[PDB]
Amino acid sequence: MSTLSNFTQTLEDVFRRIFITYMDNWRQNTTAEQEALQAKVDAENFYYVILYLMVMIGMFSFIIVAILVSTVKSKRREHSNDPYHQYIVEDWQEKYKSQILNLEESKATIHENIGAAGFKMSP
Repeated sequence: MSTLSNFTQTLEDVFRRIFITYMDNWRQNTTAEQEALQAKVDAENFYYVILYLMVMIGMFSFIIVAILVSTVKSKRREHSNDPYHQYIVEDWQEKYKSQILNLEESKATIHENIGAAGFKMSP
């Protein structure tokens, strides 16, 4: 019995609220960053209109190209079979070692927190 699978279903519901809420809270603290930036606004002003055009046509062109390539490649309709880096198993054993190394680093990072107050009760 892996309660981890049953609990995962619940985590998604909370993460959903925390994510939507997390993204929401950020918008509140983000203001502070804007308040300081708004103080610098734009003395040129002319750039505000110039930059607006850059994203104007740039966005419209991106869409046209997006479908052009999608519609163009769509005519490709390819369905074959090609071998993928089969050595993915050998290269993995190399990165697999990094995990063990990271674990050691965590101990040093975890102990740091306890430094703030690592003194249970005296005997």
